[PDB]
Amino acid sequence: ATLNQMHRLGPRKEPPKRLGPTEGRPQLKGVVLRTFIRKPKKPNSANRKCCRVRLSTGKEAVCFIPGEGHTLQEHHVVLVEGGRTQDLPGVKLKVVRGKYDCGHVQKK
Amino acid sequence: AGSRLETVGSVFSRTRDLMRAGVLKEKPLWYDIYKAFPPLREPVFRRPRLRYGKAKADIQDIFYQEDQIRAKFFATYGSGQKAFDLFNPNFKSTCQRFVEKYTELQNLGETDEEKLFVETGKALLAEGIILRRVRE
Amino acid sequence: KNVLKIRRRKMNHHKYRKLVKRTRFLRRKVREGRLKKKQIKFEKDLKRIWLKAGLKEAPENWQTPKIYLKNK
Amino acid sequence: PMKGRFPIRRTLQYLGRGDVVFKESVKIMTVNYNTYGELGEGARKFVFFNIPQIQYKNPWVQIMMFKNMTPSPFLRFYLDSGEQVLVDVETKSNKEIMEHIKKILGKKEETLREEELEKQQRFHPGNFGPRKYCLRECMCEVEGQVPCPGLVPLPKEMTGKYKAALKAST
RNA sequence: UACUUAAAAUUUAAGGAGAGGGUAUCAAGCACAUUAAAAUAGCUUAAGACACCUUGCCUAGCCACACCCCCACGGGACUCAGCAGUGAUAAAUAUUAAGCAAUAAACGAAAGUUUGACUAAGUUAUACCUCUUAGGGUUGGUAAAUUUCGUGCCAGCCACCGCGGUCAUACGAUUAACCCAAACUAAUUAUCUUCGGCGUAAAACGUGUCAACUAUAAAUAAAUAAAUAGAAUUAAAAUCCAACUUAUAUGUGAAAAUUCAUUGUUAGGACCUAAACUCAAUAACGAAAGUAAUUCUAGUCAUUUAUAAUACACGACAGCUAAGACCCAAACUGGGAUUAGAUACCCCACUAUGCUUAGCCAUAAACCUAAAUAAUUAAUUAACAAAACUAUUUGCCAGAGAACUACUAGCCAUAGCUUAAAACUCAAAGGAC
Ligand code: FES
Ligand SMILES: [K+]
Ligand SMILES: [K+]
Ligand SMILES: [K+]
Ligand SMILES: [K+]
Ligand SMILES: [K+]
Ligand SMILES: [K+]
Ligand SMILES: [K+]
Ligand SMILES: [Mg+2]
Ligand SMILES: [Mg+2]
Ligand SMILES: [Mg+2]
Ligand SMILES: [Mg+2]
Ligand SMILES: [Mg+2]
Ligand SMILES: [Mg+2]
Ligand SMILES: [Mg+2]
Ligand SMILES: [Mg+2]
Ligand SMILES: [Mg+2]
Ligand SMILES: [Mg+2]
Ligand SMILES: [Mg+2]
Ligand SMILES: [Mg+2]
Ligand SMILES: [Mg+2]
Ligand SMILES: [Mg+2]
Ligand SMILES: [Mg+2]
Ligand SMILES: [Mg+2]
Ligand SMILES: [Mg+2]
Ligand SMILES: [Mg+2]
Repeated sequence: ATLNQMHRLGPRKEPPKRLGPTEGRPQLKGVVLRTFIRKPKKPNSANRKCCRVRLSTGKEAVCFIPGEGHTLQEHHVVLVEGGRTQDLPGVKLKVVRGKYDCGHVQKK
Repeated sequence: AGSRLETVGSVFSRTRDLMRAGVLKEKPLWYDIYKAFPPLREPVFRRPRLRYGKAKADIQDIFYQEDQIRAKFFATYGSGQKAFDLFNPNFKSTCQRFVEKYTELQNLGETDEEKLFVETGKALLAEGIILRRVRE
Repeated sequence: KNVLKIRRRKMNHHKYRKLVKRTRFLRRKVREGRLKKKQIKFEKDLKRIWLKAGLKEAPENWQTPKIYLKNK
Repeated sequence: PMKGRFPIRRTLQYLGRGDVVFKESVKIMTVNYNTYGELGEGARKFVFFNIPQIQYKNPWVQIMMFKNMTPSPFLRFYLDSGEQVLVDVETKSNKEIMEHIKKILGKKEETLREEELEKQQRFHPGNFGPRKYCLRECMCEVEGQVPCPGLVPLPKEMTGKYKAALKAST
């Protein structure tokens, strides 16, 4: 672009930073609604443990539960955090182990 | 260990550099000779490029003043029936004798080209040279 | 130079043309209603002007032109 | 590569090299120059190289330039009194034009220095406060003075916590 | 605070050199002007008006707000956005504390009095500082550092690339190392922001003309090869009609259907529909699209040069509207073959349509995939294409797909064109060799 064209337009317009599943917040608190299994998109093979939750904002999201074995059930309370599960498409939230009803993984 | 880079610098500069580096401990025998009696131009690599646009070479067409007279003689009489001998360094052709006489008359002060061309033909005719005015 | 990018656009346009053909009658009714709402919005915007200016009736001999109807 | 011809003209150092600071009377400087010709070459160079420097040092002066309106280039200054100073810059180098206008309508070096000193009259080295305005924020920074309690803990007897305990003890 | 008249601090009102968030799919606002007999018809705006959305900024500090109704006569859902504290809510968690001793403010002539300002404390790894203890994470690559076993595409793991189906340095447990350390790791947020590009990768607009700026500096142009429009004209080959005439004609790789209302000849007649061989191995004209059978008429030409849209005029083919034309070609359709099928490729027939005259439509791989203009050819090989490269002006581009899409506005367009997003998905997509 010419110097006249750079002057008439100025600095590049910056698209706004749209928020993610946590809505620009470190964590959210949600109530478990259902516990189910999700299948990782190929080339991976597993039965990943997930749960649906109703977040404090009022929306409902799918959250991956990390660790080997959880005791979560419906009506439990959990603290979710950000971070996508790479193989699980659409799962953009995770549960925090050791907060509210969710507990630390039982060591073997 | 050497400098096989013939596109940067020259054989002399690369040999100068190798000795400064410390890799070449003995001067080549041709080195001091080049230092004392170098070439006119440094032998450095240059990539030939084509000329583009309106760039042109600088070569003068070699045309002496005798050629104006010689062109007329070949158009009027062609090449002399006597054959050119280009091995004799002092050969005098029929056309060269015409141009020598044509010059002599012009020194006298004749200003008309037509006068100098028809008078020269008469002079050579007296000399006995066989000039054929071959239009063909 | 392959034509792969042209083939993606080729399929999108082919499928889109068949979608419009299937729902041609529905799309016609959407348009006639979108134009009607477009006309009402035009009339209301003209009524806002004279009412704000303080007139209680539209200027004498004025009838809002119907500009979106099948006049041509 | 910086765009345009002579990109050095678009540097703060070049703009600050201008030496013509007009007197307060000068309000407008109209520049009439011709884009084609031989006697106007210095004028064209003056608009190219010098007009930016003049505007940088005289932000409140209106410089308006007109092209190819007259046979010869000239400069006309409009003063606040209503006087009009016409300058003829034909056959004159751009440097010569700058020197001419500096002499007739330029502030002297003495005047400019005096204004600079007056501007800084209210800054005092002894004054304490924020870094933007002062050298030192607190007297604790000075050598020999009691240091800041955050950096160096104060003696117990100089602390309100300790003094309060004694008053209760008394 | 001074004088009978002047120095400040602090404000208020009317303004304007310049600067000042986002969306142009917000493009028009609709009285937003001037004059001063009261007329004139103006004012703002692509150099961004107006509309909408978001946000405290100018930081020794400033601005706005003070239960709500912008305001607060009034009305109402009737007061901690003063200190501490509570309910609810939230990922978010300080004392319902002491003193007016210091400074500040208020009052008083004053000794003085008052103050949840403030001072000194309480609370909290949020930060810094001094000490003392040691914990936290990591160990496939990027990136410092793994022993053994268990598991066997399961259980699990990853910021990216990826790991796990029997010897897993990548999972879990151990072992040893590595990093940081009173912290350590996770999530969230913020800090880095245009002098780069546009033949083939995103990107030069289908074409030209007129403005205002920014640049440039010359004084010409045109001067019968196919621009364009109108009228007239016609050689070849078809078609129709007629005479004569084979028995078949037509068609394919081979067949079938079709046909004998055919076929072949005509130095016979009519027709002027449609299209213009050779020339053309040419490279002209025109802004582009486009234009080449012949003749005649009208006609291209000077702005220094580049640079234009929201205006104007054009714009292959296909398509639409009305009235005509019709030799041949031909979507569709019907008939015949082929094939597992053949809604096709091949055969035959015949429409819309290609033609004229009016109007619309405004799209092309509208592509030399090269914006225009003026220089230079050396002080220059990413690859390929079409050698490199400077300057000027405008346009355009900012990972891929979603998307020649949704919505918006304009349009003779109505299954349309131009304008043109986001969610969401992916870690690539793409160009050359
Ligand atoms: S900053 Fe000076 S005493 Fe703390
Ligand atoms: K795998
Ligand atoms: K208020
Ligand atoms: K006090
Ligand atoms: K093993
Ligand atoms: K491990
Ligand atoms: K381990
Ligand atoms: K092309
Ligand atoms: Mg598609
Ligand atoms: Mg929209
Ligand atoms: Mg109020
Ligand atoms: Mg309140
Ligand atoms: Mg109050
Ligand atoms: Mg409070
Ligand atoms: Mg906190
Ligand atoms: Mg007092
Ligand atoms: Mg792990
Ligand atoms: Mg790892
Ligand atoms: Mg492209
Ligand atoms: Mg069929
Ligand atoms: Mg037909
Ligand atoms: Mg187009
Ligand atoms: Mg073309
Ligand atoms: Mg299209
Ligand atoms: Mg569309
Ligand atoms: Mg649309």
